[PDB]
Formats: sequence, structure tokens, C-alpha cells
Amino acid sequence: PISPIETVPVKLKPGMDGPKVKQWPLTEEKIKALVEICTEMEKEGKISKIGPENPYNTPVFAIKKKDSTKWRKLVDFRELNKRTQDFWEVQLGIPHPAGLKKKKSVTVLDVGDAYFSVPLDEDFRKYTAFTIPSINNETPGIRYQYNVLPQGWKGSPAIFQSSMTKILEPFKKQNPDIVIYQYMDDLYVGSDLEIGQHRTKIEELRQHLLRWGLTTPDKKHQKEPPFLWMGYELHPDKWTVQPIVLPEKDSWTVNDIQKLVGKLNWASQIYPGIKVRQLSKLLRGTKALTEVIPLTEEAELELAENREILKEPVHGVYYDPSKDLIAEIQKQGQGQWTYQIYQEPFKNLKTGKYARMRGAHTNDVKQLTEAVQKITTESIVIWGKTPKFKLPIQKETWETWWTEYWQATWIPEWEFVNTPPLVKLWYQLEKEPIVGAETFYVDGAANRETKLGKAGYVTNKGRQKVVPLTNTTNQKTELQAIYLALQDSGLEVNIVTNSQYALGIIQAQPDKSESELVNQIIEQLIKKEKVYLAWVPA
Amino acid sequence: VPVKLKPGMDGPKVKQWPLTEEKIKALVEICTEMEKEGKISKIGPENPYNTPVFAIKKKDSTKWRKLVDFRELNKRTQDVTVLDVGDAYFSVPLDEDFRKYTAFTIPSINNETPGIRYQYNVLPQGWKGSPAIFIYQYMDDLYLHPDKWTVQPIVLPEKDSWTVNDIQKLVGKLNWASQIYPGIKVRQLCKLLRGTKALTLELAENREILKEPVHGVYYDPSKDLIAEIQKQGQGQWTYQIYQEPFKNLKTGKYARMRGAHTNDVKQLTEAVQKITTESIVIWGKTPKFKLPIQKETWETWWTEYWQATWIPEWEFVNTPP
DNA sequence: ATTCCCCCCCTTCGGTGCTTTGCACCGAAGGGGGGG
Ligand SMILES: Nc1ncnc2c1ncn2[C@H]1C[C@H](O)[C@@H](COP(=O)(O)OP(=O)(O)OP(=O)(O)O)O1
Ligand SMILES: [Mg+2]
Ligand SMILES: [Mg+2]
Repeated sequence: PISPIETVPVKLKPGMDGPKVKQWPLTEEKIKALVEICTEMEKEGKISKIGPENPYNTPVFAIKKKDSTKWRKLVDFRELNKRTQDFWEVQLGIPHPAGLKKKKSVTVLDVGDAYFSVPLDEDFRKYTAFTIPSINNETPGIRYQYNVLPQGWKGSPAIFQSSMTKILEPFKKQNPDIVIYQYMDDLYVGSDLEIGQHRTKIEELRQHLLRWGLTTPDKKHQKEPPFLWMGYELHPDKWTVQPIVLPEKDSWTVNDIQKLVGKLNWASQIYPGIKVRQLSKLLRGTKALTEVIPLTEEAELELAENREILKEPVHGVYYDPSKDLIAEIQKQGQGQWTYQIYQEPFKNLKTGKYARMRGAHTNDVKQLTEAVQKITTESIVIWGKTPKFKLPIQKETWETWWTEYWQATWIPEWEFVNTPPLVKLWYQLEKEPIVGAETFYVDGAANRETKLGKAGYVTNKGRQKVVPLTNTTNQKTELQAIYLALQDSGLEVNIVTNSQYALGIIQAQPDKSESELVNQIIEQLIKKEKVYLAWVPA
Repeated sequence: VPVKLKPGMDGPKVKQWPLTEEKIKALVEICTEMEKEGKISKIGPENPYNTPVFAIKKKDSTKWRKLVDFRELNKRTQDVTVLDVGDAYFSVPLDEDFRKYTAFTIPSINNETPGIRYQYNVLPQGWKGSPAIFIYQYMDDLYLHPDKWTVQPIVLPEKDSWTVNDIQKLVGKLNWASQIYPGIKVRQLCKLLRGTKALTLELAENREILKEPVHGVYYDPSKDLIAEIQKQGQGQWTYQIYQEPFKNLKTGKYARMRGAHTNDVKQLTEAVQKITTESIVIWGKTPKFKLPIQKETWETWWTEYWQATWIPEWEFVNTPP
């Protein structure tokens, strides 16, 4: 019946009181579903028919489960959640199949009516009061109060997850060799026993849970592969994601494209070389989620490339603890990176991608370091270990970058792999002034009121130039002055600025940015052979 | 002893960062041992306060230790060689109304099970009230060769000759040396400087106004010290401790000891431990650190090399020095 | 049409700090995907 587990004490925030919301009208079949589910839970003792006193109320409604024939009963507890104390969540993440070890015996179980089995604290039951309306809005409704955890309340998930852990602790204490993965009420049970010998211990768990009021119907007890677990398709030796359907829609809207980006961003964990930047760029500026977005030729190609990747089958493999993890990162263009994790070559544990542009000005080295850090954190999350990286950056290039950078940076144990796109610094500012080369003393000073600057350069050998700038700022004008100095110099220049800002933008050695002026300065810096840059106080 | 929060201040709600299989296994072994002797106890989700926890392997001991990041909680509570004292802090009980804030959550590899939450039943290790309720100890660290601590003076290079760059830089190591070292108001160098020519008495009068050290710059026990670290390249680290900008209480240099020419984070982490230990014995407060490192880079690796029971507050710089 | 909770990404906007009142960076809140 109901779990004999001890109830978690719940309180409202101090000063606050219970809800007094009303009930919204409902469809005539939702009313029937709500009252039948409700006659059932009242017979089973899950709700206590209230009546002429409760000064509390909360709207209720129903949706359809994945079963497509049953209904889920929900309560819109938003106001109560506002007025309810705060809980600390214990679910710190989602388990991944790539972190699962190959187990000879595997079974997946599901606790029926998971929430309606854990009791609710007695003092808090009044606040959960609700009213089931009247068939064809006619008579007064049959009101109830929740004796168990409701679906819609914000303290229900944490309480249920703690209760399930407390229930499963006795079983795991006497049975160490079975791995148990508990996600809410979904249980993955793995063992190093044969079929006829771990069923005996699965029917023992099914009765240990049943002793605590937790039932387990045998229609959601999966005993044979492939197991449908956490949105995957677990095979005895491999695993894969459940089939992913991509839209084939003639006209695309904003939401119609964010769905596409979300699908590809989830398929990118196993499928290799998935890119969304050209499609995710179509979701800029536009805010109304109903307008037909035309598909650019760059996004059309990405859609074309993505759909043939999703045309062939991909399957990962399981973790082997007696091996080392290898991550192979690849640069794929426009700041997008792809990585693969494996222990044996050509058999991937999981695929991924990185296309986050963190900062205003950055280069390939910093982006690669960011990707390495992300992969390291993710691997520590999944396997508890730091992998070995196959980076496309030379050892000498990384040594040059890290030995001449103010910010402290590191990459764990790694090795270089010869792939066509390599990570390199496209230019390097030199330390000592160059003989034979002229100087390009730059100043662009603006006016903060009329937005008028004077961007120019003066040469030691008698050469000056000045270009008036409008609608610009102090920093933009001096960047334009540096650009002007680079524009009319030979294949060697000595640039001396008055700007501690423009030095920072250039000394960091970027290669791409959203600012057009910085991109033009970078482009011109690549052409020049040797460049010196220093700042002086005016 | 009744301890309470700062009026208007609630309690820590910090998330738990991921750990490695070896740290989790050590933490489970340690917490199970402590729970069986009553020092900690299991709690549920009804407690909304959380502090991060992690494990460190102590120097030349091969024995793991538990460390709780009691930084948010300490800033909200209303209250020479070094060795350990936290152990003894396990012998005085806490206050039942305060035990709710000292709660942590041990994570699980691959998110196998929901995190196991605990809370302290005795005085924790890393909590400023801890030394209190209970020769100089910081808070749990009970206090190397403190016989040579000084303030590095700034010096313009000595050799010969003068480039329109060496002078164009000189007025830079100088005009900047102003709010810091006054007296160098030298202004005549703008004659072989601003003039436009190829970059390819006052000197010693200021080489003397630099000889004199961190004049004045006295310490007040009201503003917590700020420490900013600079990477000088090839395992060379320099730091400055200033209460108010442009007047340094102490500056120094940290050369290459650990992580030989391979690991910046190992060098930075040990430098922070070195400066903090320096501050405690002379000032008594852990300075706020402005670290020349990214956010993700420091948070991922600083626990791998940390060897100190205390954890100072720090911020990360984002602009060149 | 109506709920909660967790993880991820991608975009947008407000707060913060230094500075040259712009500019750069970060955190939180929308949209989406997945999960129970
Ligand atoms: N859409 C949802 N809204 C709120 N809570 C939900 C939702 N889906 C699942 N949950 C929570 C409450 C459920 O008791 C718990 C476990 O999910 P699930 O097993 O699908 O439901 P259940 O146990 O109520 O039904 P079933 O009898 O089909 O197992 O997760
Ligand atoms: Mg299910
Ligand atoms: Mg179920």
C-alpha cells in the first residue's frame, strides 16, 4: 500500500500561509478521468475527502502519459511552491551509459505510482487541498487533500529521491556485487551472475521494495535486451540513443528551428561531427516565435550535412576500468570543435562538440584550452578520471604560447596528432625594435559629445596622415589608428600607441572577433612579417 | 557556545563540484568512519543549506583528509612551523540550531545514486567559529624559515646606452611608479621621448627615490588585505599585498619550485599557499587573491595540489598587468 | 493551455568593475533537447 517510510518534515516559509487559489474549468472528459483516478486513490487511501472547513485550494488538471491510454493527475502548485520552504536537490546529474561497465546480467525495473506511495507530512497535507469539479458543471465538487506526495509540488522530487535511497540502502548493504542505478524510480540492476541466478536476486529486490509499499508491475519490468533506459537502447555489448526523428518542414519558424537545434545538440553525444552554428545563427535578433525564417545557404548546407550523419547507425561501447581514456579533439571551422572519447581506437565511448565563443577576442589556443577543460570536467563527472588528449597543437606551439602569456594555463597529459587543421599562432609580436623600419606613432583621440575622432599616424622619417572619424569612441578611433598605421606600411612596421586598451586586444594574438575593425587589424597583422608594438604615455 | 549568523544573512547554498573516483572513495571511507562515531549524521533534502566538500592527500603522508569549503558560511557567521589542530576540534559539540548550515553532499561517479548529505554534530574544521568555541593558530592550522621577509624595490636596468625605446619604456616604469613611489616627479625626459625618432642626474635622484623602500603604507585592521599575483615567465611569480591600491604593504618573488616548466597551476596553487602562510603569521588574515588565471582552469585543478586546511577568498583577473 | 525536478546547449539582458562613460565579462533568465 503506502510506504511505511518516515515522512520528511515540510514547513511553509515564515510569515507565509497556505494557498487559496480557485479551480479553473476543465474539459468534460478530463473531469471523468480526474474523478475515476480520484475514486481509486481515495479507496487506496491516497486522498482524504475534505469538506466544509478547508480554507485552502489549488487547481488540478490532467495530461496523457506515454502509455497513450492512461491519464496523469497534476496539481498547479505554483503559489504553494512560492510559499513553500526551499529544498536542496540531491540529483546532481544524469547517468550516462558510457560510464556503465559491461555486466553479464542486466534488468530494468519501474515503481508504479512512485509518488503516491511515499507519504506526505501530516501538517502539510491541509495545504495540498484541492477540489475535483462537477461533471457538466452542476453540483458542488468532491474536494480532497493529498495524503501522499503530489505531482506538481516542488518538494516532491527531492523527498521521493531521498526516500528511495533510504529504502534501497538495506538491499545494497547486504548485496555489494550488484550495481544499482537509481534515477527517481527507474532502477538499472546489473550483476555478475548468470540469468537463472540473478533473477532469484531480482525477485528478492522486487519483494524488498514491496515490503516498503513500493510496487513493481511486471509490464515495466524489462528482463531481456535491448533495454530502454534513460532514453537510450542498451544492448548487451553496445548502446545507442533511441531513434531520433528530424523534421522535414518546408517553412521554418523560430521555435521550428530551436527544436531542430535541440535535437542535433542531443544527437551530438554519439553521432560524430554534428554542427549547429549555421542554424543556431538564424535564431538571432528575431524574438517572435512564429515567423517564417528563410534558410540561409550556410544553414542549408549544415542541415544537409547533419541529416546524412543521422542516416547511418552509430553505437557506443561500455567503460572498461582496466584501461586509459583517450580524447581526440578536431577543429572543424568557425570556432567549432569536435571530440571523441574512447579506450580502444575506432570504438567510441561518446562523441561531443564544442562551439562556445567565450570572450570578445580569442584565438584557437584559448578555444582549444576551453574545450580541453570542458572535456576534463565532463570525464571526471562520468568516469571519475582524467582522459589523455590527442590535440592537434604542436608541442612547440603550446610551449611558445604558455611560456609567453601572462595568464597561467595548463593542459593535462596529452599528445600531438597530425590532422590537417592544426592550432597555430598566426602572428607574433616581437620584443625588440626593428632596424631599417619606420615608426607609425598613432593617435585617434575622439570627442565624447559629437562623436568625432582624429585617427592618424606620424613617422620618424617624415610621413604623417590623418583621417576624421565620426560616430566612434575613444577606443574605436585608436584601433582605427593602428589599422591605418598597418595599412600604409611596408612588410615590416614599428607601431607605437598611447593605448593600454589596443595593446591588450592585439598582444593576446587573436584571429577572429565580432568587431570588424579588430578583424581588419588581425588580417593586416598576418600579412606583415615582423611587427613590434609598444605603449608610451602620450 | 551559541553561534549565529550575521543579522540579515541566511546561510550557504553552494553547489558541489565533481570529484574523482579516488576522492569520492576516500570521502566515503572517512565519512562512514565519522558517522559511526557521531561526528556527522545523515540528513535529508529538508535542509536547504550546502557547502562544497573535497579530499586532499596530505604532504608525505599518503593518507587522505576531508576538507569542507566553509568560505560562504564563515563570511556570514556573527562571531614558525605549522601542524594540525582540526582533529581536536572533534571533541566539542556544535549547537543544534547551527548544525543545519554545516551540511555537505558527497557526489557519485556517473550519477549512480543521489548524493549522500551529511551534517556536523561537533565543531567542523575550516569554520572560523571553530577555533573560537574551543603561539599562533590561523583557525585550524596551528603555527619554514621566517627569517628573511622583505619588500622587493623597483629598479630601472643598469648597464649603459639609451634607446628611444629604453627611454620610451623608462618613462613607463617611472610615471607608473607615482601613486606607488612619490618624489620621482621627473618631467624633463619628455625631450628625448615624445620627439619622433626611430625606436631603434634625474636617473640617480629617482634611482634613490626607488632605493628607499615601501615608505609609510601602514596596516589598518579594518580592510582585508588584497594580494595580486603576476606571472613573470619561466616559473617566475611576483605578488603584491596592498590594502588600498598603489601603496604596497608587502611585495615578493616566487621562483620555480614545483611543476618544473610544465605545470602553471601547480606553481600558482603553491604560491597562493606560500603567500597565505606568510600573511597569517604576520598579519593574521588570509588576503583576497587576484589570481592571473581563468575561472574554469583554477577550479578544476586547484584541489589536486592543495595541501592547506584553510581556503582564502580569491578573484580572477581578466586583463594584462 | 495551465505542474515540479535534474543535466546539457544557445541567445539576450542586466549587474559589475575599470576607465577612456565605453567595454568586456559573467550570471541569470528565456527557447529548446533529453530524463523520471
Ligand atoms: N510530467 C510529469 N510531471 C510531474 N512529475 C512527473 C512527471 N513525469 C514523471 N513525474 C514524476 C512523478 C512520478 O511519480 C515519477 C515517476 O514517473 P513515472 O514512472 O512515469 O510515473 P508513475 O510512477 O506515476 O506512473 P506509472 O504507473 O506509469 O509508473 O516522476
Ligand atoms: Mg518510466
Ligand atoms: Mg513508475
